[PDB]
Amino acid sequence: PISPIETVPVKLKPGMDGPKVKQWPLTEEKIKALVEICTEMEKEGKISKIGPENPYNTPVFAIKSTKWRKLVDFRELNKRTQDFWEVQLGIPHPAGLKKKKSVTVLDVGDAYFSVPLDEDFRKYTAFTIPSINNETPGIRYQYNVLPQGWKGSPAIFQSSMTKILEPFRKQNPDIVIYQYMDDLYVGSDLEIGQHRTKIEELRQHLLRWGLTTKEPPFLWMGYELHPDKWTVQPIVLPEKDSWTVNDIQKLVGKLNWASQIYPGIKVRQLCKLLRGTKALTEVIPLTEEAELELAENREILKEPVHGVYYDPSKDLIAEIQKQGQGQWTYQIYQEPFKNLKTGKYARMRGAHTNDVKQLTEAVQKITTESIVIWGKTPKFKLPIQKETWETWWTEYWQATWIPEWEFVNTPPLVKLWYQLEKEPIVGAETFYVDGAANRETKLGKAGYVTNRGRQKVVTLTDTTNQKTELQAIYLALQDSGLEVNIVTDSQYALGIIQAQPDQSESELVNQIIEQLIKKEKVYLAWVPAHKGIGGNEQVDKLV
Amino acid sequence: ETVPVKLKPGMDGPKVKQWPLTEEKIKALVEICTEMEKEGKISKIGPENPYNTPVFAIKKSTKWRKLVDFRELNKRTQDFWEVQLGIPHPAGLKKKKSVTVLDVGDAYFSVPLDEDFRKYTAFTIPSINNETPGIRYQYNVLPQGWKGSPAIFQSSMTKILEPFRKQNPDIVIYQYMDDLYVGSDLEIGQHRTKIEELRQHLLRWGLTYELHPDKWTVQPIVLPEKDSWTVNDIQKLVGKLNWASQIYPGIKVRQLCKLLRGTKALTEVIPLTEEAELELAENREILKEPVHGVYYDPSKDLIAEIQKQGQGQWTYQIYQEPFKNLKTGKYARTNDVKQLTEAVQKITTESIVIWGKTPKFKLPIQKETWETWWTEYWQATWIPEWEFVNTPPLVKLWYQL
Ligand SMILES: Cc1cc(/C=C/C#N)cc(C)c1N1CCC(=O)Nc2cnc(Nc3ccc(C#N)cc3)nc21
Repeated sequence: PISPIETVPVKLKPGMDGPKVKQWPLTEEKIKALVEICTEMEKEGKISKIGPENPYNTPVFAIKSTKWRKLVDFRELNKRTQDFWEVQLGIPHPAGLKKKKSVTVLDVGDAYFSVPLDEDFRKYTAFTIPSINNETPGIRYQYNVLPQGWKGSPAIFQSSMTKILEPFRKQNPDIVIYQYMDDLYVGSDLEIGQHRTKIEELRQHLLRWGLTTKEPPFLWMGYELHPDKWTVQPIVLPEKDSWTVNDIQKLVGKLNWASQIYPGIKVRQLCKLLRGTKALTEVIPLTEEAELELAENREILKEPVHGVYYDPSKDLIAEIQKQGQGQWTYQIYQEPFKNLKTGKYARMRGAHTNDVKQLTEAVQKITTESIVIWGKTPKFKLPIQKETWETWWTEYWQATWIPEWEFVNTPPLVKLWYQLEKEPIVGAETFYVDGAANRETKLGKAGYVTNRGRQKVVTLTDTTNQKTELQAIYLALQDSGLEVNIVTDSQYALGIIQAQPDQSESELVNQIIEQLIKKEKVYLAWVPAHKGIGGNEQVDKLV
Repeated sequence: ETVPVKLKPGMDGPKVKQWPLTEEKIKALVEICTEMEKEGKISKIGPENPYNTPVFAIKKSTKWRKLVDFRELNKRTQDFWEVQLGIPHPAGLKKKKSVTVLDVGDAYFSVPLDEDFRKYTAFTIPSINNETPGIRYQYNVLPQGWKGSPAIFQSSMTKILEPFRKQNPDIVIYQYMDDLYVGSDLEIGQHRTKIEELRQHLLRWGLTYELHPDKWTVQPIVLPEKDSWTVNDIQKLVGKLNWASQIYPGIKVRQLCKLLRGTKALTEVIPLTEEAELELAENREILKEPVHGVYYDPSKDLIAEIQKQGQGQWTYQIYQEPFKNLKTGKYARTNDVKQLTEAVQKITTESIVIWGKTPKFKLPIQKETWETWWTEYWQATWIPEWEFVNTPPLVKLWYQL
């Protein structure tokens, strides 16, 4: 059938005309098949033959297993068709789904060919079956239904099905139906008798619109759906002696996927191997830490884990745990500890960061996910003391706000690992540091002078103004006692260090951090350079 | 009869993805939008419309309102609403003693929108967990939030306001987007009475917050007053002055700098020379007075920066060329994102009153944090443009009070 529904007006892009690609000549078996196929389609209404007035043409092919498929190459018509509203904005996530008592799935056969094409647009879908050795005119046809391979077909189909279903939905809100491509999945909380009664009204409501039409484990979209739980579809980690780049990329992918429900999956040590430019076929020996992570992953996957579905009447609880190395892991549940979903956060927003900054940005990411999946933020449980956090975000310059949360003692806990003094330290040595770099030679001198008369100038190769100014601070921290005042003219270095970094990609910065943790008091001050600020000009001299 | 609205040459409509919304806000919009559909102000659209602008609910009042982010559409019609049919901005509004802001957005629903333009006004109410397809709509009437709306309505507006202006020639009435700014020099009780009469005039046409811009004074860069002076205090003073030197012409520093001559311990109290006290004096006079040689340019975007100062206080500058500050202010007094969101609205309002433009904001916050939360406190009906930045740590203290 061809649905009686109204058609969707289609137009080409402004200033553009429909296609006129020439029909490559075909072998005689190919065109014979195309003649067989096009007369079956013509009799069912899917196509119609046309006069040679129509100047439009799109090439057609055929390929074969022992029966033949018609393939129309809509590349040029697609390039000239208007853009459409994108078909889906996102996939429903299992953890957002409600528990259902009875689920059956139904598949639309003849999906696109059951939906009419805008009569004003059919002229451009014209194609031509050529003659044998392209002697005589060929048989010209056009589509009356949505052709497969045209860029409007997914949009207009899914839209047609929404208009068709919206009566039955409003006359039956309790029932849920999911449209994806040809698929109709239908769920309800009715008893398996009265439920199969409602599926028939749906079928009969479908056939009145020209759409003719299973077991608990529905393998869908990578997931395994059951009526009362979900999980990821089975994860098999290969047992290889040699790992290729392509093997590890696929493993990182399955693990990333498995981490939606399997808590605590770690992948960093596996990802570290992919860094480099090596070919897909090259074998990478597993490092010691990578084979340690593969071990923990194999164990986490040992016994099946499932996820539960969402009860809209209950709060969501999100728990986060630090796994070190900037890897975070989280679980969302409504009754402890029956998880709706798990995940991991391991990004690096910036070059230098601290656990408090990392934990906040993991909170934001879980929060956005929550609004997508359930439409509300969860109540958080965080491995950070309420006062560690109050300390940090009131003194820090960026704004923040994490929603309702509670401390939960699941070590490791998030700490600030040092605190810069707010006032200069009396009876502590004042270092006036400074770094510089001649920008053609790429040589630099990092140095300091002291109010107690000490001086020092080390020389660096392979450096920049930025790196030397951090070397000069590193020096002052090496050579000083537990308490120390430092005066730099590098806003660069002051910005990094006043952020209380925890970790960095710069092992220089990491050395400075290990110094600042060992100290007991450190005051850091900035003066402008070349303004002649006492000590500043003298270590500027020495450099 | 509709006014044909055309986009800038060779520009397409907005294709801006809808941000995720919470259950309570999706429910609010679904009520609002079925009601507007009955009344015919919007109509469902099909997949042949590829355009989208995002939509949100605010609460300004105890009733959800609908807010459409037309920032992208406004950028793409900007020839139309600014040069071809611009509303002139009166220089007198910033002088008036009282300014009341009134919402007249509901006027735009009277007016049909050019039938060949309604496709660019498309928006989607989305679905929790994407379980259902988005409800899609387009406007038929002049939409609130679109800068084309006041442009098209300005002929009808001056007709509505014609009697009231004739009878109160000392009252300034400026229209920006969905708001009427009404400025008078009257005593506050007389002022409110005049606003009450003006609501009556509007009320005869389907049209049902008090600023004192006179009391908007610049927040000058403040130099500490002190008994003793450590070298740390003078260093922080030279740094704060030398940077102020880049804005205010005439700041001098070198007399201070020779109080710091050797490599002195930071905590040692340095005696002040009397030419130093002479110079802190001379500098304070400059920093109190407005910047010399900085003028608004109607052709250049306004920039606003905001620095968090801790303890619920925030500083801000408005400028078109960095360090040429047209305006510097503070804003004060719970929640960092709530306060910033209040600060942006305040600075935008002042920016509409003073220039007829909203500034582009440099926000000191994580983009994800901001986009998550700003709707929860946003109560204006426009939206300014914004970037996200990392506040230069020195700048923070150079504007501290
Ligand atoms: C019904 C369905 C099916 C699929 C795929 C099936 C395959 N393959 C995908 C979605 C998104 C839904 N949808 C329909 C849309 C809607 O609006 N709401 C929904 C609410 N709750 C559920 N839960 C649920 C519980 C248990 C099972 C099982 N077994 C399946 C589903 N499903 C919903």
